[PDB]
Amino acid sequence: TVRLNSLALFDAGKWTLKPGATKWLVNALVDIKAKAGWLIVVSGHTDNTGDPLRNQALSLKRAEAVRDWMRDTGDIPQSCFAVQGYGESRPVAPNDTAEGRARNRRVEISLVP
Repeated sequence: TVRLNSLALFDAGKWTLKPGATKWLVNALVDIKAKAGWLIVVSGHTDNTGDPLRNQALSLKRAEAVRDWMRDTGDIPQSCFAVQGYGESRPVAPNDTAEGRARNRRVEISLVP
């Protein structure tokens, strides 16, 4: 069970959740509340645009922002989460295309059935 949240959670270059994000975070929290028993793995990813070191750092900061919301706004213990940043290292689509690049800019939430 993997929930893919596009980066329409943050403004360009930012790792602070933008006001509009709440709508997508709440549907993700409903799915989390169903399968909270096991590990909630929050993984951050970017495309290849920019520096790979900076993009790895940014992807982790974005994954931490999503966990913080789930933890504080969703009232789930810190212990229930695993957060990771992958940068440009795990693409879903190839980065040779703008459509591909857009698909890679995401924060994923992994749950077990």
